[PDB]
Amino acid sequence: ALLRQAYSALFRRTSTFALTVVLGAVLFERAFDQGADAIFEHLNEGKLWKHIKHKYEAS
Amino acid sequence: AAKNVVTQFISSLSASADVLALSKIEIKLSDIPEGKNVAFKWRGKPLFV
Amino acid sequence: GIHFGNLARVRHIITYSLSPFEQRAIPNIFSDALPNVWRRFSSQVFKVAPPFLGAYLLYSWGTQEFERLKRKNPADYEN
Amino acid sequence: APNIRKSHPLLKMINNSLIDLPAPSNISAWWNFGSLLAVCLMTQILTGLLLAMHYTADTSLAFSSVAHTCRNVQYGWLIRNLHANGASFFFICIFLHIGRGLYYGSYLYKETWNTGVILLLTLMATAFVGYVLPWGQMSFWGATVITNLFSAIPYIGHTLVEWAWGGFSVDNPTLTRFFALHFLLPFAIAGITIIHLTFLHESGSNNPLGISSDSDKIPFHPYYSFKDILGLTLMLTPFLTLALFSPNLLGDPENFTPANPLVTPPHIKPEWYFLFAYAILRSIPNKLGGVLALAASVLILFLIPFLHKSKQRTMTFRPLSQTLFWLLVANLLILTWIGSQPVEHPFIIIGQMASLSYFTILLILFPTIGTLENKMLNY
Amino acid sequence: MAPNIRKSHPLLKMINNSLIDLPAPSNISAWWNFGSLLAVCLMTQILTGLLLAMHYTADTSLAFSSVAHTCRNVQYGWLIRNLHANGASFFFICIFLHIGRGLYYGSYLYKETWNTGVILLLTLMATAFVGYVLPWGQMSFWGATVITNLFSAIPYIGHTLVEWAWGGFSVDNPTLTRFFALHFLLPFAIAGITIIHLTFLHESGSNNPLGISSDSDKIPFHPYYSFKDILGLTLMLTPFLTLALFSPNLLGDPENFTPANPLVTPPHIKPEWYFLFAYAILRSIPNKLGGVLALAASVLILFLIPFLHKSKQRTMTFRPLSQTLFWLLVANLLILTWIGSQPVEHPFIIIGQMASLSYFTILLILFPTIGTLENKMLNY
Amino acid sequence: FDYLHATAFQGTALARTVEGTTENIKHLTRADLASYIDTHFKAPRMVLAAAGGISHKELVDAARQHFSGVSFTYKEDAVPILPRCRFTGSEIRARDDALPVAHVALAVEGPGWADPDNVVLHVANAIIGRYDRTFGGGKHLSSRLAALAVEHKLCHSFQTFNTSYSDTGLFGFHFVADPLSIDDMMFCAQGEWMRLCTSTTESEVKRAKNHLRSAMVAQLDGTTPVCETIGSHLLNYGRRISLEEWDSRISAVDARMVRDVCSKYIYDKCPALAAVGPIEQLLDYNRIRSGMYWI
Ligand code: HEM
Ligand code: HEM
Ligand code: HEM
Ligand code: HEM
Ligand SMILES: COC(=O)CNC(=O)CCC/C=C\NC(=O)c1ccc(Cc2ccc(I)cc2)cc1
Ligand SMILES: COC(=O)CNC(=O)CCC/C=C\NC(=O)c1ccc(Cc2ccc(I)cc2)cc1
Ligand SMILES: CCCCCCCCO[C@@H]1O[C@H](CO)[C@@H](O)[C@H](O)[C@H]1O
Repeated sequence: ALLRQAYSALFRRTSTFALTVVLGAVLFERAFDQGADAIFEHLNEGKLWKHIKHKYEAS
Repeated sequence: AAKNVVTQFISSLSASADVLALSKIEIKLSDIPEGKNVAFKWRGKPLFV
Repeated sequence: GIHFGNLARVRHIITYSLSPFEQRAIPNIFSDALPNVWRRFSSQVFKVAPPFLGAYLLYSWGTQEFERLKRKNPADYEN
Repeated sequence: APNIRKSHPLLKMINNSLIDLPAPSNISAWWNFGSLLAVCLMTQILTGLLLAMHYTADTSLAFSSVAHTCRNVQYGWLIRNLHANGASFFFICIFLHIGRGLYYGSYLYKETWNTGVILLLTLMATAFVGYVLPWGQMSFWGATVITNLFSAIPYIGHTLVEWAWGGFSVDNPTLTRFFALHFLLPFAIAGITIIHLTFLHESGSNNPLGISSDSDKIPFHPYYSFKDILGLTLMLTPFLTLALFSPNLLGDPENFTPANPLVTPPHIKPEWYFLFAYAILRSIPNKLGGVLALAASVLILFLIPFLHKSKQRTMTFRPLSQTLFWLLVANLLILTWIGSQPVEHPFIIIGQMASLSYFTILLILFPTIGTLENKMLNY
Repeated sequence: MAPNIRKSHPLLKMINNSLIDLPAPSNISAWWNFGSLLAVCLMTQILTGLLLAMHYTADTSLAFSSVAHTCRNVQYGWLIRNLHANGASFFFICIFLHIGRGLYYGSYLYKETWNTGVILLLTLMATAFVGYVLPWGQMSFWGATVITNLFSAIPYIGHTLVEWAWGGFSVDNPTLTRFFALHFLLPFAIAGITIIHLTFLHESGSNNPLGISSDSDKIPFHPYYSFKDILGLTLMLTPFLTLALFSPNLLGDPENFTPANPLVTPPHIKPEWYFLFAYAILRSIPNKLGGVLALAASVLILFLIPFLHKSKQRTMTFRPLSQTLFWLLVANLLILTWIGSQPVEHPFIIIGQMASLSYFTILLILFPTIGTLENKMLNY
Repeated sequence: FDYLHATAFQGTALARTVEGTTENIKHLTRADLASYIDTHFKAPRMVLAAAGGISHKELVDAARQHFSGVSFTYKEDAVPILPRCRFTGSEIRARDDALPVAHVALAVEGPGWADPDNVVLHVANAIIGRYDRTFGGGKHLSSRLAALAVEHKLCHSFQTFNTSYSDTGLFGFHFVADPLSIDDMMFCAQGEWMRLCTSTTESEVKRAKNHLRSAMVAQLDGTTPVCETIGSHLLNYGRRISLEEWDSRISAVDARMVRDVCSKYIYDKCPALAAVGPIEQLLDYNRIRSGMYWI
C-alpha cells in the first residue's frame, strides 16, 4: 500500500518527514516551473522574442 | 513559494540593470615624461600608467 | 499569564470527541453541510440585501439623472 | 522548570500570547482580520525598506527614482506593486476589523478599542505621507490639500501649516520630511499594536454570541493558528490577483504625470480609502464646517462605546439593530461613491443626505433602537 | 480589585513596576548610572536624528551639500548636527564605562542581561559606522570603502557578500541611500533590544559593588536612584555640551570636510576615535584574514568573559591582584587606541603588535590564572 | 478506569462496566441469571486450581466425582471465540469543579495476552514505575517522573498499567492531581513516555528488570496468589509459565528492545483519554495527540 509505505518510511520519523519536503519541493519546483513556462509560452505562440529571435539572429 | 519570494526580494539588492558595459581609453605615452605616474578615471576605479 | 484553570466553575458536563485520524476530513457535504449553508443564507438575506439594493437604486438614479442633465433640451433652440 | 516554555522570560511570551492563549471555542472569521492586519503591517514594512533603499526624497528626483526602481531594480517593479496595494488590502482589512467590532460590540473593551482608533488614525496619516513620496501630480496636489486642512484652525492655523511644508508652499523640505515621517510612523503602529493586543489580553477575546465563554475555551494553537494561516491565504489570493493581473485598477493614472505646482488637474479624486471622508468634507459648503464634519466623521468612533444602550452585547440577537447596521454599511458605500463623483447635481444633494444619515444612524438611531429593543424583551 | 491606580493599570503599572517601586541595592555606586545615561543617550540621538534626517538627501551628488545647507540655512540646524555628531561619542564613552563597570563587578554573571549587552554594543558600533558615511565626505567614503570591504575576507561568499552591501561593483549612490535606510532603522532596533536587556536584568535585580546578596536591604529606585541619576546625567552632560559648544571639532577629523573623491585616498587616514583599538589590532596582524580575525575576536571575545570567571568571589573589590591586572588591561586599551592614531612605522608597529598580544592574553589567561591563584590564597 | 474502557473500546462489549447498568440490575430475572450460569459456567472453560500441601492425584480424584456430567456433541467441547473489540482514539471528559482533585488516564491499544512483547512492555512500565505522596523515596527516587513529580508537587499519585486481554488490552497511566497541576504533570508524563521510545539506557532497564523480577516473585506470596497465577495462566496463556521461564524472558530485554517496542505501540498513536474532576487546566485532545511524537 503506497500510503502505508508512505507513512512508514516518510511521514513518521519527524527527521525524514522534513528530509522529504526538501528533496520533495526540489522536484516540485523543477517540474512546476517547466509546466507554467510551457503553458505560457504555448498560450502566446509566435509572440515571444524567443519565437521571433531567428529572423535577425544571423546564424 | 517562499523560496522564490525570498530569491526575488534578495536579488532586489544586487546590481541594478543600469550598470554599464566595457571600457576603452585614450592615452598619449608622451604626456608621461621619463619618471612619472598619472591617474585616469577608469571603469569606476583609478588606473595607473 | 495563566488563564487555564481559573476560568469558571462548571458542574456535571460530559463531553466525548474523537481523534482527527479517526474521523472524516469534511463530512456530509450534502446531507448536512450545504443544507445548512443555505439556511443561513436564507435567514440573513432579508436584513442585508434590502439596504444594499436600496443603495444600488440610488446609485443608478443619481448616475442616470446626471448623464441625462448633460444632454441638450431642444426647447431652448426651437426659438 | 518544568518545561522551558513557561519560565523563559522571552519564550514564555510567544507562548503566553500566541499558543496557550485561551480563545473562545467559537470566534468566527471576522476575528481573523486581527492577525491579517498584523501580517499586513509587518509585510508593508518589508516592501517598505526594500523600496526606501532606492527612493530619493527630493522634488527633482523623487518621480524618476521610483521609475528607475521599477525599471532597473531586480523585481523592483513587483516590490512596488506589493507595497502600493498592500496599503489597500491593509485599509480593507482594517475596515472589516472595525465593523466586526461594531456588530459584536467588542467596543465594550474600551482600552483595546480606543487604541484601535488611534491605530487607524496613524495608518490613515501614514498612507497619506507615503502617497506623496512618488511626487506625482496627485502626490503634490494631495499633499497640498490635505495639509492645508489644518489651516482651518484659527490663529495657530496658517502658522501650523508652515511647519508641515517647511516653507511657504509645498516644496522639497516637505517631501524630504514626509519621507522621514513615512519611514517612522509604521514602527509607531507596530508599537501601538503591541499596546492594543496587550490590553486585549486582560479580558480575552469577545465572541459572536456575546456571552461568557470561560465555560469552554481553546488554545490559540492549533485551533486559531491554523484557522488564520488559511484566512491569510484566502485574502492573499485576490490582493495578489490584483497586484499581478491588474496593478492599476485601484490607482488613479493622473499620478503618472510629474507634479506641476502650476496646474491642478480637472478630475481630482483621492485614493479610494479616503473618499467617504472626502465626500463629507465636500458635503458642508464651509471651510470650517467641512473640516469639522470631517474631523468628527472619524473621531466619532471614540463615542461608540458610550452610545451602547442594548442590554445584550452583540447584534446577533437584535434584528432591528442589525438592519440599522447594514443600512449604515451601505450608507458608507454610497458616501464613497459620492466622493468618486464631481460636485454637481444630483451628487451634491445625495452626498449631503448620506452624511446626515451616517451621523444620525450612529448618534440617534442606534441608541434609540437599542433601548426600544430592550423594552420588547421586557427588561 | 486593587486600591491605588498605580498597580492595577495595565500601563501605568509598568512605569511603576520598572521605574518607581523597583527594588535596588541600597548601595550601587555611580558606575551604575551609565545604564540610564546610555538610555537617555539613545533616546536623545534619535531625536536629533530625525530632526536631521528631515533635511538630509541621501544621494552622492547632494549628500555633502545637504548637510552644509542643513547647518547653514536651517534654524539652529548647525547646533542640531553638533549634538548628534558628538552624542555618538558621549554615547560610546558611556557604553565603554558601562562595560567596564560590568567587567570589574562581574555583572557578567548575569549572562543574558550581558549577552544582550554585547549585541547592543555590536549594533551601536554598526549604527555609527553607517551614520558616519551619510555626509559623504572623504572619510565617509574611504571609510565606507574599507569597512564593508572587511567582509571580503570570508572565502567564497566573500567578494560576493560585499556586492549587496555597496549595491554595486564599487561604492556609489545605491550604497549611500541604503546606508541612510540602515542608519534610520538600526537605532530603533537598539531601543528594542535595550528593552530585552533591561527586561532580563529585572529577573535578578541589580548587582552591587560588594558582590554579595543585597535582599537584606533594598531601596525604591524612586526617589533614591531617580534623583541620583538626574544628577549623574547633568554631570556628564556638562563636558559633552562644553565640547559641542566650545570645541565642536576637537574629536572630529577635518579631512572629512572634503567631498568624497573615489580617486584619491587621503595620506593621513585614521577612523574616528572609538574604532581605533579595533583599527590597531586589524593593523597589528600583517595578513588580510589574520587582521580580520584578530579584529573579529577583539570584540567577539566579550561573549567569553562569563566563562573565564574563576574567582570564588564576584567582584574585584576584594581581589587586589585581579584589580591591578584589570587596570593594566584598561591602560593596555588606551595604548592600542593611541597606536591606532599613529602610522604604520617603527616603533608603533611593534608596540601595536605587543599591546594586542597583551590585550588578548590578559583576558584569556592572566585573569583566569590570577583568579584561581587568588582563591588558594584565601584557603578555598 | 471504567470511562477509559468506555471510550477506549467504545461501542464494543469490552467498553462496559463489570457491575452492569442501573436499569439491568433493576430488571434482571431469575431466568436471565440462570442462562448466564447455564450458558457460561461450563467445564471446558473452567479451571480447578489449587496450591498447598495437596497431592495431585488426591485432588483430581475429587474432580472426577463432582465435576462429572460428560458431554456428547462436539458443540459442548467448543470454546466460543469472541468478536474483536475496536480500539478508538478518543476522550471522555466528566467535569465537576466541586471535586478536590482530578483523575486523568491515558492509553494506547495493548497487545493481548499471548504476545511475547508484553514482557518488554512491563519492563518499560517498571522504568517509569509509580509514585504516591507517602513514598519515603522522595526527590531521590529513580523514576524520572516520580522525581519531577516530587520536585514540582505535580501529583498526589500516578501509576503505569498494562492491562491485557485475550485479543487486545490497554497500556498507559493514571494520575491524580490538583486542578492547577494537571497540565505540567500530564506534560512531564507524555514526555517520559517519549523518552522511552527514544533514549532508554542500559542502566534504566537494568534496574527495571530486577524490579519486575521481584515484583513477579511477590505475585507468588502465599497459596491464594500462587493459585490465582495458575487459574489465570491456564485460562489465558494455556499452560503454566514458570518463574524460571518468566525470568529468562526478562534477562533477554535490553535498551534497544524497549525503544523499539514502545515506539511500536506508543509513537504517534491516537490515544484514549478519560478525565474526571475539576479538570479545566488539561484541555486538548489535539495538543495531547501532538505530544505523542518527538522527545
Ligand atoms: C494596525 C491596527 C490594528 C491591528 C494590526 C489590530 C490587530 C488586532 C488583533 C491581532 C486583534 C485580535 C484578534 C481579532 O479579534 O481580530 C485585535 C482585536 C481588536 N481590535 Fe484591533 N487591530 C488594529 C486596529 C484596530 C482598530 C482600528 C480597531 C477599531 C477602532 C480595533 C479594535 C479592536 C477590538 C475591539 C478588538 C477586539 C476583538 C474582539 O472583539 O474580540 N483594532 N486587533
Ligand atoms: C505603515 C504601512 C505602510 C503603508 C500603509 C504604506 C503606504 C505607502 C503608500 C500609500 C505609498 C505610495 C505608493 C505609491 O507610490 O503608489 C508608499 C510609498 C513608499 N513607502 Fe510606504 N507604506 C508603509 C510603510 C512604509 C515603510 C515601513 C517604509 C520604509 C520605512 C516605506 C517606504 C516607502 C517608499 C520608499 C515609498 C516610496 C516609493 C513608492 O512610492 O513606491 N513605506 N507607501
Ligand atoms: C544601548 C545599549 C545599552 C544600554 C542603553 C544599556 C542600559 C542598561 C541599563 C539601564 C542598565 C541598568 C542600570 C545599570 O546597571 O547601569 C543596564 C545594566 C547592565 N548592562 Fe547594559 N546597556 C547597554 C549596553 C550594554 C553592554 C554593551 C553591556 C556590556 C556587554 C551591558 C551590560 C550590562 C550589564 C551586565 C548590566 C548589569 C548591571 C549590574 O551590574 O547591576 N549593557 N544596561
Ligand atoms: C543610534 C544612535 C545614533 C548614532 C549612534 C548616530 C550616529 C551618527 C553619525 C556617526 C553620523 C555622522 C555624523 C557626522 O556627520 O559627523 C550621523 C549622521 C546622521 N544620522 Fe545619526 N546616529 C544615530 C541615530 C540616528 C537616527 C535615529 C537618525 C534618524 C533616523 C539619524 C539620522 C542621521 C542623519 C540625517 C545623519 C546625516 C546628517 C549628518 O551627518 O549630520 N541618526 N549619525
Ligand atoms: C493616499 O493619499 C491620498 O489619497 C491623498 N491624495 C489625495 O487626496 C489626492 C487628491 C487631493 C485633493 C483633495 N483631497 C481631499 O480633499 C481629502 C480630504 C480628506 C482626506 C482624509 C484624510 C484626512 C487627514 C489625513 I493626515 C489623511 C487623510 C483625504 C483627502
Ligand atoms: C565612525 O566611522 C568611522 O570611523 C569609519 N571611518 C573609517 O574607518 C575611516 C578610515 C577608513 C579606513 C580604515 N578603517 C579601518 O581599517 C577600520 C577597521 C575596523 C573598524 C571597526 C569596525 C568594524 C566593523 C564595523 I560594522 C564598524 C567598525 C573601523 C575602521
Ligand atoms: C501563495 C502565493 C505564491 C506565489 C508564488 C509565485 C512564485 C513566483 O515565481 C517566479 O516567476 C518568474 C516568472 O516565470 C520566475 O522568473 C522566477 O524565477 C520565479 O521565482
